[PDB]
Amino acid sequence: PTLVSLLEVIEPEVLYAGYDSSVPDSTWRIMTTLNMLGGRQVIAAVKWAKAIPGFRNLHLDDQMTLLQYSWMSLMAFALGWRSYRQSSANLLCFAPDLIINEQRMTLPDMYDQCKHMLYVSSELHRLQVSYEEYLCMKTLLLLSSVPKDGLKSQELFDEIRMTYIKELGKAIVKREGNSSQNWQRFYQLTKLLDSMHEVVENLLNYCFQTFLDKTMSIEFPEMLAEIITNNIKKLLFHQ
Ligand SMILES: CC#C[C@]1(O)CC[C@H]2[C@@H]3CCC4=CC(=O)CCC4=C3[C@@H](c3ccc(N(C)C)cc3)C[C@@]21C
Repeated sequence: PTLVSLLEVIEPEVLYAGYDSSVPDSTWRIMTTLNMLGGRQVIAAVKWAKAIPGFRNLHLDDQMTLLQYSWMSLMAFALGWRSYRQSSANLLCFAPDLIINEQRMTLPDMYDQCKHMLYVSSELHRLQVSYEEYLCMKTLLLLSSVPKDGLKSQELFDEIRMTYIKELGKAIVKREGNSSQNWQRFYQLTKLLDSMHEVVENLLNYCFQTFLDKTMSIEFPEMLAEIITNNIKKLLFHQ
């Protein structure tokens, strides 16, 4: 079996959000629903990553560090892919039952958040990215940041990232070109991967949880310790 065929088989199914359209939309209802769906997608990202060949032989500390640094990137990228594929990049397709149409986008705070995710979709559309390219690109997002002080098994990590870079290469060559166009396309796709760092930067500035949510989650002694208690190398193909 080829390596991309194995990526295809472990690719997560698309989850429903459990949003009901029988109530008028509100920003609260959508964000609340997205909170639940986002937790579920993280669980599915971990399960996917744990079956990535190479990656899965890193110590768990390395695997968990990589996931910590990349889960938002992976979810925004797959969101981008879904939106491109289901709606030709017209609409943000969080889930088959939760699509942000032109009207939901005028809801308070929707445009500002969504415009960053719609950028991913529109780039996949502009570049006409193939499914095999997408699978390899998405694995590379898992391997796109490391601790400043290095992983436990940095040498293995290097080997694994290089094998998925070469896999991306093989997906571009299959899709097509007469030499100049393979390298142009490699340039373009690796620029998109780089730009995912900036997408995630914007997306991290949004509200994770409220005070009510925080209060219900934690016992007071533990929150106290947190209060008393008051680095990352972004791997770039291009400077
Ligand atoms: C509209 C909107 C919006 C956002 O606030 C910004 C990016 C969304 C994120 C992208 C990546 C993402 C892709 C999806 O498929 C919707 C799920 C999703 C989200 C949302 C989310 C909510 C909670 C978490 N936690 C608790 C693990 C993770 C993701 C909502 C995000 C943060």
